[PDB]
Amino acid sequence: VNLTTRTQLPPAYTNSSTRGVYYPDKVFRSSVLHLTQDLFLPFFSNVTWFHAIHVSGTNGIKRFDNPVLPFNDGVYFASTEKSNIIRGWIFGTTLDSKTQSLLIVNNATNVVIKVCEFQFCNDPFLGVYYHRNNKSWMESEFRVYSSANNCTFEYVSQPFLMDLEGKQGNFKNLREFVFKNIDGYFKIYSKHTPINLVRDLPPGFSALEPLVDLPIGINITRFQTLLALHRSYLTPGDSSSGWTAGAAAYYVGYLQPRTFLLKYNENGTITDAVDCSLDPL
Amino acid sequence: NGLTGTGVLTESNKKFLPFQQFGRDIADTTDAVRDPQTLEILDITPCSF
Amino acid sequence: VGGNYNYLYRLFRKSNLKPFERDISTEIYQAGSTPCNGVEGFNCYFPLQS
Ligand SMILES: *[C@@H]1O[C@H](CO)[C@@H](O[C@@H]2O[C@H](CO)[C@@H](O)[C@H](O)[C@H]2NC(C)=O)[C@H](O)[C@H]1NC(C)=O
Ligand SMILES: *[C@@H]1O[C@H](CO)[C@@H](O)[C@H](O)[C@H]1NC(C)=O
Ligand SMILES: *[C@@H]1O[C@H](CO)[C@@H](O)[C@H](O)[C@H]1NC(C)=O
Ligand SMILES: *[C@@H]1O[C@H](CO)[C@@H](O)[C@H](O)[C@H]1NC(C)=O
Ligand SMILES: *[C@@H]1O[C@H](CO)[C@@H](O)[C@H](O)[C@H]1NC(C)=O
Ligand SMILES: *[C@@H]1O[C@H](CO)[C@@H](O)[C@H](O)[C@H]1NC(C)=O
Ligand SMILES: *[C@@H]1O[C@H](CO)[C@@H](O)[C@H](O)[C@H]1NC(C)=O
Ligand SMILES: *[C@@H]1O[C@H](CO)[C@@H](O)[C@H](O)[C@H]1NC(C)=O
Repeated sequence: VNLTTRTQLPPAYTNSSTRGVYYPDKVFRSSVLHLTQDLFLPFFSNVTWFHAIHVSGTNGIKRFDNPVLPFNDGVYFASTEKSNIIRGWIFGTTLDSKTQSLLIVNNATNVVIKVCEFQFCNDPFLGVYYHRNNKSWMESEFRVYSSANNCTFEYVSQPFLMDLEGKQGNFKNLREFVFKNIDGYFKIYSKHTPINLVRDLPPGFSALEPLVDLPIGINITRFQTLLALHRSYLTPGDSSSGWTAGAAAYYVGYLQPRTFLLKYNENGTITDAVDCSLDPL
Repeated sequence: NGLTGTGVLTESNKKFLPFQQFGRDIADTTDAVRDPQTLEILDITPCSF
Repeated sequence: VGGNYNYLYRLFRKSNLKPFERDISTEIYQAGSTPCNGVEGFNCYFPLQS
């Protein structure tokens, strides 16, 4: 499926006030100002804006926005959504079964992580279905890859139950991630906060905590994003099966080597920082 | 846990995150540690004054 | 007694590896300027050896 019935609009841009600070080590500190040098997202950097809006009253302005992006020394990722549309990512170089690649995805029951040789499709989406005879939402399709061979790393988590209702209103959850790849380790940091905004990236400060370090050991240059879409009695046809897709947006930034000054609270929480190369002050 | 020294141990009030084991001060010296068996926080103070 | 050939090693690569990284690709390596497009030949070599 290559998802026809799409418009073409120019990209949109934004900046990040003070987002992207993470804990540099695993040592407890209290009432101290500490200076470090590492890969950090520079303050007030240039951030590309992607969104998925599918209003049916505009006769086709529906857009999906899952392109291919480069991976230059780590990325910063943020998401604002209310209906659980973002699902995961794929990392690799050629993504054409001649090299290995990494997959992270959630399928409404459990999360899987795989380093395997994949033959990825051009439009790797998921899908949800809505029935009318009863009020319920269920998943129906999983179209990500064609084949998988030579498959080295594996991890599947314990089951859970997930809600798939298409809520109306404003955005409720903000989710942030930092990805890095050094010495054969894939490092992830995360932080979740609740918000009540509508159409922009909030400005503020939040510190990200370590989550996991995966020993995958691969060449990584490019990455995509995985999205879910809704289908119901809206003139099917698969490639143009009236696929209205919720509402969500996400943001991408790039890391660079910098020097920072970190402030540790009484209780070892990071509450402020200074970027030494932003301006002479 | 393989860290050697000498001092006096005393119960502490600071609380660690689940991924932290011991802490340092401005001089980068160890002043707190979590007991491996009973998950409690202890402080370390020098003996000579 | 006859000889064991199950163990393999790589012989040709375009660039050196980074620490703690692994590659298991089997693409044909080209030495001359003539393009390969598969089909090992005069200047095309199978990268792995036993
Ligand atoms: C979500 O993905 C998981 C992981 O593949 C699926 O769980 C596996 O399902 C297969 C087929 O029934 C079993 O052979 C495996 O044993 C399952 N994994 C585990 C760890 O038990 C799960 O079915 C998927 N769910 C949906 C809704 O697609
Ligand atoms: C989608 O477009 C690509 C473009 O190369 C094409 O190869 C593919 O066959 C198209 N759709 C599918 C899933 O067959
Ligand atoms: C960052 O974006 C905000 C929001 O419009 C703006 O007020 C501010 O001037 C921007 N900063 C820079 C350095 O562009
Ligand atoms: C940086 O952001 C500005 C603000 O709109 C934009 O005009 C410019 O194109 C961005 N830089 C790049 C390289 O796209
Ligand atoms: C709701 O109905 C669909 C088909 O219309 C069915 O597949 C699903 O199991 C039902 N869910 C219930 C009864 O909870
Ligand atoms: C990779 O896959 C090919 C074909 O699937 C196989 O011949 C080869 O032995 C595999 N290599 C490894 C290391 O699994
Ligand atoms: C540390 O936590 C305690 C509660 O356990 C709280 O009373 C105190 O104000 C906190 N100190 C800060 C926020 O630095
Ligand atoms: C990593 O990938 C790039 C892009 O294919 C390649 O040029 C580079 O040589 C690779 N790194 C190593 C160590 O081979």
